[PDB]
Amino acid sequence: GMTILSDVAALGQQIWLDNLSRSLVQSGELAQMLKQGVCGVTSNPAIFQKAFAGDALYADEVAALKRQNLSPKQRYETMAVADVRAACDVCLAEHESTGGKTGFVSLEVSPELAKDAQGTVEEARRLHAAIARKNAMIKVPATDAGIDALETLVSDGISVNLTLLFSRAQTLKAYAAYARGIAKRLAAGQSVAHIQVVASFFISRVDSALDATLPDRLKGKTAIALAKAAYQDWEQYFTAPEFAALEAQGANRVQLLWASTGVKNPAYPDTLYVDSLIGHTVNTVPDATLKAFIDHGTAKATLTESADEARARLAEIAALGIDVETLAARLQEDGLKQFEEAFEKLLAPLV
Repeated sequence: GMTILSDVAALGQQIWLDNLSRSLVQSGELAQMLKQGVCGVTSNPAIFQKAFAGDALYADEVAALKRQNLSPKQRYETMAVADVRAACDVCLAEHESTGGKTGFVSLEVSPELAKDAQGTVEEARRLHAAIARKNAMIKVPATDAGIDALETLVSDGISVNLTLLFSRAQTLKAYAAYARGIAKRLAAGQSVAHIQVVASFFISRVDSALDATLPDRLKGKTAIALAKAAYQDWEQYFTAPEFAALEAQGANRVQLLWASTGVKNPAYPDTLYVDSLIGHTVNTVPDATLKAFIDHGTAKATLTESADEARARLAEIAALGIDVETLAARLQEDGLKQFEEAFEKLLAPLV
């Protein structure tokens, strides 16, 4: 039942909605979710492509924007920034209630910038200013250029959702970049207590890539094992003396955020990823997964259970010749291609 969302919050995990649309906000639905256990919102170019194609409330906005001398990208951005502003306004009471720890809405930069650190910084600063809300996160792919950009954006005081993580090594690089940006602010006498960063680590796409060729005892296990090991890495990094010296001065830890948590194989229960990954974390879920979890999910502190088994599974994955770092790079590049495809699909009707 609905109170499962509050049970998960008491275990220290925020549940966010991995969807956004003009009608979700205008209907009052988002505001009602925010009073009842949903604590934030994520978007991406695929989410916007589907919303723009299906939500009747965009039609008048598109017609208005087609009367102006605007590029397709600026028409899209005007639409998306408006949705994000409106959602931020709905989420603001929640965000302020926790001292700025919850109640975020994320907007992703253009996929074409993913390997361009400077261009990413420029666009992220611009979108942060355009939204003009303290509870907006700019969503940046965790390429090497994205991690360069993360350090700069943190040093500029901007909250960031670093996305398309599939690698424990790349996640640790992101933490180090974050810490460098925080240290820069502290050395400049600037505030850090408002800066929030999440590391969005993708789940289902790992199992989708591997399961058809894995031995039986590993099918449907790899993504969860990677996430469990990533969380162990997180505990170790953020409790170490180096980060503790920053946290003592007001820095916030990065938090892991489980994304791609809709189940994609009907051989697995639809609540598998949400149920299995609860532990200072976030899980962003599509509508149908939120539905399923409310109906028949389980709230238990599962993320840290049986870490020994997670390690043994990852050792067997390596024994089989699956290099999870090679896999992560491929999945990140595939995800960027796919987001670019979705973005080009959404731009075409805006010409």
